[PDB]
Amino acid sequence: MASVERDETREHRIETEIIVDAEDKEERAMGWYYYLDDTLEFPFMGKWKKKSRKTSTIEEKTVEVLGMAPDDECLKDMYVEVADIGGKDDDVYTAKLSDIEAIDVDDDTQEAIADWLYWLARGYKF
Repeated sequence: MASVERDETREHRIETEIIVDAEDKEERAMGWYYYLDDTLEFPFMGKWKKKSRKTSTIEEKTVEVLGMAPDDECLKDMYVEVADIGGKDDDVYTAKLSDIEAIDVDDDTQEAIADWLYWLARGYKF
């Protein structure tokens, strides 16, 4: 996985709150989805730091997130519906939460995002 063990707090939260109810990949995705859906104070502004060019280039884009994607999407990865403030401001796309950096959100929203970024660095468990 990755040695990103910043402190055991997040390992504990993952195992005993985020995915405690899970068993297999679909249920682990639902565990993450339900925790984030309950925690994130969407709609909020964020930067979509789109991973690009197959070189980990970051094509940043400034967006307003509207909410998490449907559970049918959230079975496959964590995703959010977003409106491109710098390209539409009147239409909506979908982005990976893994490629989003929220702006001026609450601590609990930032916490869920940070917690997910450790799981991203880990190379996942679903």
